[PDB]
Amino acid sequence: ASMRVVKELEDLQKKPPPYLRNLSSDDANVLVWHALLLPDQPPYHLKAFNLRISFPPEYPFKPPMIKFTTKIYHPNVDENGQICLPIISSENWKPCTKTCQVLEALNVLVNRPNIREPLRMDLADLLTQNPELFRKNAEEFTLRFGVDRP
Repeated sequence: ASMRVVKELEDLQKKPPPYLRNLSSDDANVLVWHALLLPDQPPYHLKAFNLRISFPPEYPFKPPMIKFTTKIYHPNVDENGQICLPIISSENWKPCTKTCQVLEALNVLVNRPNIREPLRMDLADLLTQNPELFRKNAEEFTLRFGVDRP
């Protein structure tokens, strides 16, 4: 798995997408990566958010795991930074899927909230019922906990 992952990481580090910065593996574990996500959706565009990508031994035959380590106020990220990213679902996971697609899809998850299957139902309700109050809450939380935007 390490060999495939290093090839993937190497390609991503040389051709990074604009919304991913500082892509790097863990000191001695090439199966854990760290990166900053730079979302464009207001008010998330003000900061960046660190994520941890963990690759299983069986990769690419089992999906990677992704969580945020930076606190984020979002209906589709829980308070421990877990997400339900459809593309890496054990159900949807296909061994042809590359991590560049997975990160692109994560970028989508953050930029386009899905109020239909949220991890934080009260935030989804708020986002729908009073989007301005949601934006105020999210902005405050973003400015408080977000990582400085590269």
